[PDB]
Amino acid sequence: THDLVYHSKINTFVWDVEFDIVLSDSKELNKCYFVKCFNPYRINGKCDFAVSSIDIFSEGKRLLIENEFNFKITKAVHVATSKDVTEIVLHLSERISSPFPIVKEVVYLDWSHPQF
Amino acid sequence: YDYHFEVNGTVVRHKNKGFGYMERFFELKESCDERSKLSKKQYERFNALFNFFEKNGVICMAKDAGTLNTSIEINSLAYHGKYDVMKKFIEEQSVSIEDDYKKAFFLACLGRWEESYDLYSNIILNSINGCVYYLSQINRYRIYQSITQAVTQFNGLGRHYKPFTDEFLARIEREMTNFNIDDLFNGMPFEFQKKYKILEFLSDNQFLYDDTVKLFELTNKVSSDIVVLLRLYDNLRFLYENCLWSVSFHEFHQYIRNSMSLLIEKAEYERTRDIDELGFGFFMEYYDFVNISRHFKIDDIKNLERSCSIDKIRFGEQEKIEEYLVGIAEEITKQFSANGMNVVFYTQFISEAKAALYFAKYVKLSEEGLGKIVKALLFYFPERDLDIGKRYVWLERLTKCNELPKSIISIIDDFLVLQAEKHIDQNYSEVSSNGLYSRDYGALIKHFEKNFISKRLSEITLCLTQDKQKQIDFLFKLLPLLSTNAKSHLLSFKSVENINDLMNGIRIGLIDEFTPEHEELIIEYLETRKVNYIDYMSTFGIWYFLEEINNSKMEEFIGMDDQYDFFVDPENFDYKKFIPSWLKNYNDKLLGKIAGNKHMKHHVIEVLKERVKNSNDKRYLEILMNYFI
Amino acid sequence: LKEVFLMLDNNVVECIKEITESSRNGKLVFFVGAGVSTLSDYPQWWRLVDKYHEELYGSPYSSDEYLRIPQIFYNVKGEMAFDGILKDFFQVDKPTNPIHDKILAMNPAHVITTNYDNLIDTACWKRGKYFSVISAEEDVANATSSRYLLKVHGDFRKGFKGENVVLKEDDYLNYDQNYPLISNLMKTIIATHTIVFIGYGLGDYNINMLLNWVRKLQKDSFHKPFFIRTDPSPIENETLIYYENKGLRIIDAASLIDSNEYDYLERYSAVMDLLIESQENKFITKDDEVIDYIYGKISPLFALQYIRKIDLKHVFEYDYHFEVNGTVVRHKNKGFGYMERFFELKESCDERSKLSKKQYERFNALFNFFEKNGVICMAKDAGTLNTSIEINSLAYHGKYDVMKKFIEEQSVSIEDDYKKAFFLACLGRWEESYDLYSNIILNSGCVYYLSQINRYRIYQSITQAVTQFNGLGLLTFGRHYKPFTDEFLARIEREMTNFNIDDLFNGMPFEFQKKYKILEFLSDNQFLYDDTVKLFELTNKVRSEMSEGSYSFGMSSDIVVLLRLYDNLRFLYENCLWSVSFHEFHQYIRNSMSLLIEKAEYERTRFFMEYYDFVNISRHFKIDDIKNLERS
Repeated sequence: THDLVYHSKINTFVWDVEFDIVLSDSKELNKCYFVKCFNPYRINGKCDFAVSSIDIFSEGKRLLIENEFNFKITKAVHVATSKDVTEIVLHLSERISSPFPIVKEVVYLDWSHPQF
Repeated sequence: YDYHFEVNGTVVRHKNKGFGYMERFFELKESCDERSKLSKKQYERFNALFNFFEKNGVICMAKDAGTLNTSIEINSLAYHGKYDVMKKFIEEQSVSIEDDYKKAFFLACLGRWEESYDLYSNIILNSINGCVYYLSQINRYRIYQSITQAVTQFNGLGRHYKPFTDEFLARIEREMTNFNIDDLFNGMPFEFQKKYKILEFLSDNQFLYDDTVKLFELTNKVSSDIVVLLRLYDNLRFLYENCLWSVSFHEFHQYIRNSMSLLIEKAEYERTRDIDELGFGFFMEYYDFVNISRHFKIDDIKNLERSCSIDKIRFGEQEKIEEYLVGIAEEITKQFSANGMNVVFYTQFISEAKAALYFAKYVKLSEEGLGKIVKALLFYFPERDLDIGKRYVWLERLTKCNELPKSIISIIDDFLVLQAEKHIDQNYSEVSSNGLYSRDYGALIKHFEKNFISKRLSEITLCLTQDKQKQIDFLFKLLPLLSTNAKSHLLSFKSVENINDLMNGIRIGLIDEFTPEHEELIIEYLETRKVNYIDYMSTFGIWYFLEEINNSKMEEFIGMDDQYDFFVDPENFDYKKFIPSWLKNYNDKLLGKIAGNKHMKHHVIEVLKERVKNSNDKRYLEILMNYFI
Repeated sequence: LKEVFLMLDNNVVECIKEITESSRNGKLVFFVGAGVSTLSDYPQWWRLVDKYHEELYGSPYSSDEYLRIPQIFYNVKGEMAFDGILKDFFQVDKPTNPIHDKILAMNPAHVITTNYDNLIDTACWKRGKYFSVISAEEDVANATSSRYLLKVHGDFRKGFKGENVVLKEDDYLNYDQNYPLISNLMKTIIATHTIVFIGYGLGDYNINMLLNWVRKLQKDSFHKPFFIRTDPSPIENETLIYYENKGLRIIDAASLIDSNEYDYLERYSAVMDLLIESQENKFITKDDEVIDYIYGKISPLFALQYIRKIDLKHVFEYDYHFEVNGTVVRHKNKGFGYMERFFELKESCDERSKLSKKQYERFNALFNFFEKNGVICMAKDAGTLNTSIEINSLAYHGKYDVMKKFIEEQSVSIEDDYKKAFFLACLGRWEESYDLYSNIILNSGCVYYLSQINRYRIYQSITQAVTQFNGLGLLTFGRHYKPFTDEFLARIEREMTNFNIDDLFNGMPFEFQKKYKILEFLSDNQFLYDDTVKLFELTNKVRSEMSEGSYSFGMSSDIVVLLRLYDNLRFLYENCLWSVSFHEFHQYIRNSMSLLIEKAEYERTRFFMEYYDFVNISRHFKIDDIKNLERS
C-alpha cells in the first residue's frame, strides 16, 4: 500500500498488482492487470463516450475484448511483495464506484496533446 | 580579482590599488592615435590582445557601456549536431595536436569512445605551454568514466550489447587504476599552474555548484534573467568550443535543465503577475531549442508544459530550428535505414532525437522539411524508444503549427499501408504503451481531409479473404479511409447477430449509424436484464441522450442503474443518487452535450460547485470551467 | 592473493599498511634499481664489463671489478672507445615491463632511480604522469614541477657519453663532488618521504651507501626505508635482522609466494600486486579493527557540534549513502562492510563485550555521535523512523538577551569565544564580532579554520552594509549612519585585502585536509549545492504530482526536502557559522518551506506548523514571499 497512488483526474488507483479474474463465461485468466489512458482530446466517433480507454494485459500480452467483460476478482497479488491484497482491492472496488478500480499504470495524453 | 568581467562584457574595477591597466587598455582600443605611441612589439601584442577581447565578448568598461549586443555564437560542430561534418574532420589526416584534441572530442561525441580514449592517450604522449596535455588528461579520465558508466548500464539493460571488448575494458582499467584527477593540476609544471589557474576547476568532481546556487534568484517574487541566461551561454561556449567532454555528463545536463526551466517558469510568473496588475517575456532562439532538445528528457519537457504555457512563448530562428530538425531527422535515417547504428552513440542521441521532435510542436516547418521529419519519425524511429502509441503523439504534435497537407498525408498513408503489410503474419500485433493504435493515425487523416480515400489500403482490403483474420479486423479500424467497394467487401466478414457483435462493431467503427435492427437487439438485451434484475446498461443510456437511438421505447427499463435513468430522462431523474465521479469518465463531446441540454444542467452545476468547494479538485474545476456543466 | 594476504605475517601486513597510507597521503617515493630495468631486458652492466674486458685483455667478477675494468678501459682506450661501446650497447628500445606500470599505479610523489635508461620516462608518459626528470646538476635548479624523477646516476638524454652517467670507478669515488645538488636532493627526498626500494639486491653498493649515510642521522629522526627483496631464495633470518637494525624494513617476495629460480617477474609482481590491491582494502577483519577504523574517520568530527548526514559520504570516501532519514546504504564499499558490522555491535549487546577495553570506549564515543547525529542503522534494518527536529542554538531561537548575557560572561575555553563571536554577529555588533574572531585565530585546528571562514563572511557583511549605508543608508534612514569608523574600515580592508577564501583549506596541514574534508565546502556555496540540486529535483517532481492530481498513500515525497532543510539549519547554527545570514541560504530555506506548504495545502484538501517552521518563515521570508503563499 506504499506504492499505492490515487489519481484524481480519473478516480482510479495505481497499484503494482496482478489479478486472477473470472468472467461470466467461467473463463479463467492468471496474472493480469489493466492500464488506463486519459485522452480527453481523442478524435472520437459518433459513438465514443468514455474519456479513458483501458487495455487489459495478461501474461504480458494485451487482450482483444470480443465478449462482455463483466468480471469478478478472485485473487490479487502485489508484485513487489507477494502478500495477498485481494481484500483491499474489493474494499477499494466498492468505494470508487467507477469501472476498473485498480490499474497498473495511468497514461495521461492531455499534456502531450497539441491542443493542450 | 582586480576587476569584474560581467556577462554582458562590461569591466568593473574591483580590488586593484595600483595603476588601472584595464581602463588604460580600453582607452587605447577606442582611439587609434595613442596606439602608434607603443613600440612595434607592443603594437602587435595589443592587436593580439584586442583580438582576444573582441572574440571573447569583452568590449569596454561599465561606465562606457552603450548599445550592448549579447548574441550567443558557439563555433562548434558538436553543439550544432553536424554529425556528417565531424566524421569528415575525423577522416582527414590531422595536421597538429590541436586538431587531434578536436578529433577526440568529436569521436567521443559520435559514440566512438574507444577511439577517443586511444586518441587522448596519443595526444598525452606527444604533448609533454602544456595546456592541451592537461585538457586531454581531463578528457581521457572523463571518457574512461563514461565508458565505465556505459558498461554498468549495458550489463543492467533491450538486448545484450558489448560495445567495448573485454580486452579493451581490462586495458583501460590497468591504465586508469588508482588514477587521481585531483592530483593532476598540482603535478603540472608550476608555470602551468600560474598561467592556467582558470583551468583547475575542470579537475574537480563538481564545477557548476556556483551556477546552480545562483539559480535561486529566478524563484524570487518581489536584469537577472539575462544574467542567468548569459552565464548559461558562457558555460556552453567554454565547454563546447574548448571541446571538453564534461559537457555530456549528468551534472551539466541537469544544470541546463535547472537553469532553462527556472528561466521559463520565472518568465511565466512575470506574465501572470503583469496581467494581474496591468490587465493585458522569455523569447526562445535556436540555441535555446538545442539546449532543450539535447539536455531535457521527455519527462522534463512534460514538467515544463504542465507548469507554464510555452504556446505563449514565441520561437525565433525557426529556419535554424528547422535546419536543426531536418539535420537531426537525417541522422535517424543514417542510423537505422542503413546498418550504421552506434550502440554507444545510440543512447545519447536518441534522447536528444526524441526531445527535439517532441519540442518541434512549437515551430513552423516548411513542407519539404516537414516531410523529412515525419518520414524519419514514422518509419525510421526504432520501436523500442518510440513505439506505435507514442509515435503518433510525436506526429500529431507537429500538426499544432503545421496543418496536415497532402504530402504528409501520403506519408502517413504509406505508414498505414506498411502497418497493414506487417499484419499478414497472424503473430504480429501492435504494442502501444499509450493504449493507442494504427486506428488513430487514420482518424488524424480523416480529421484533416474528411475526404481522403486510401487507394493502396483499398487494394489490400479487396484482396482480403476469410483466412488472414489478423488483416481483416485491422482494416476495420481503418474503414473511413477505404473506398465504397472496399467498405462493401470488408463488411461481409463480420456479423452483428447478437448484442456482443454490436458492441464490437461500435468499438472498431464497423458501423456508425443505427439501423432499426440493432435497436431491437439493444431492446432485447435490456428486457433480459430487466427480467434477470430480481456494464452496458449505462452505455445504452448515453446513446439515447446523444440522440444515437430514436426507438423511444427506452423508458421501460428506468430504475435499475442510476446512470441509465440519469440519461434517458434528466427531468425525472432523482439527483440524490447522482455521483460526481461520472463526469470524470466523460469526453469532450458528451460533457458539452450535457451542458446545452437545458435539463440536468443546474443539478450538475450544483454538484460540481459542491465538489470543488469541498475537495478543490482541478479536474472538477476545469470540467466546470470549460463547458459550464 | 586474498588468501595470500590472509596468512601474511603480521609484520608484512604492517609494512603493507604504512606504504599504503603514505601512498594515499601523497608522500610515497620509489627507489627503483636495475632489477626492475632488467625485467624489461635492458642491457645489464655485467655484459658491458664483459665487452670492456674483451676489448682490453681479449678473453672474458668481484664488486670492484664491475667498477675497475670500465675504469681501466677508460684510462687506456680513451673516452671515445668507452662511449663507442656504450652507444652500441645501450642505444636500444625496450618495452616497459608491467612493474613500471605498477610502480606508477602506486602514485609516487617522486621516483628515484639509479637506472640510466628512459624506461621509467616512457612508462610515465604512457601512464600520463608528469615528472620533472632530473639527471644532471643543472636540472635541479631548472625543475619545472614539484614531482621529481631523480636519476641519481644520470642518463643518456644529453647523449650516450660516459660523463652523463655514473658507471665506472672515479664516478662513484667523485660522486659527491660532481653531484652535490643531486645527492642533496636524493637525501632530502629520503628524509621527508617514505622510501620503497625495488629492484635492488641487499648487497647493492647504493643500498650500503644510503645505509652508511643513514647511520650518521640521529636515532628515529628518519623513517626506516622499505626494501622489496626479490631474490629467488627466502631471506636468511640472521641477514634479515642485520639489515633491519641497519635501518631497512624488508619485504621478502620469496617468503610471500613460491616461485621458480629465474621467474623474477612473478616475484616482483607478487609484492607490487599485493601493494596495489591493498590501496582499496582497509585491512579490516575483527570487530576491534572495525571500531578503530570508524573512530579514525569520526573522531576529528567530535570538534564539531553537528554533522550533516549528506556530508558523511565524504568522510568515508563515498563508501556509503548516509540518508537524511538515518539509514545507511552501501554505495561504493567493495571491501568488508564496517558500517554493517558497527551496527551489528550496536543492536547486539553481547558482542560489545567481545571488543577490547580500548575499542569498547571508542565504540561508545561512536555510538553517542551516531545517535546524536541521527544515524540509526542500515536501510534493510529500518523500521518506524521518526526524529524530532531540535536546534540547540540561542541564535536560532531568538534569545537575544540570553546571548547578550552569554557575551558578558568570561570565556572558559576557545570554543567559548567562538560561540560568543557568532552571537555578537547575530546581535549586530559586527565590530565586536570581527575583532573577537581575530582573537580566536591568534589563540587557536577546527576552530581556526571556522573562525577564518566566519571572519571573512562577517567582513563581507560589513563591506556590504557599509556600501548600503554610504549609498542608500542616508536616504533610507534619513541620516548618514556611521556604525563603522574609517579606522575600522581601513584596518579590516588591510588584513583581508590579500586574504583568499578559496585557498584557506588548501593552506592547511595535510592532517587537517584529510580529517576535515567536509569543512572545505564552507569556503564557497558548494555546501548548498547538493541540497539545491535535490530541492530543484523534488520541486519539479512534487509540482508534477499536484499537476496531474495524484495522491500517494504513505511516505510524503517532501520529507527529503523537509529533513535536508533542518540538516543545514542544525549544522550551520549549532556550529556557529555566519552562513545562516547568507542571501543564498535564505533563498534555499525560503524555497524549501514554500514547497512544503504548497504540498501540504495540496494534501490538506484531499503536515502542520510547528515552532521551528514559524521561525524559518519569520527569518528567511520577505513580505512578498509570504504574500505569494497566502494567495495560493
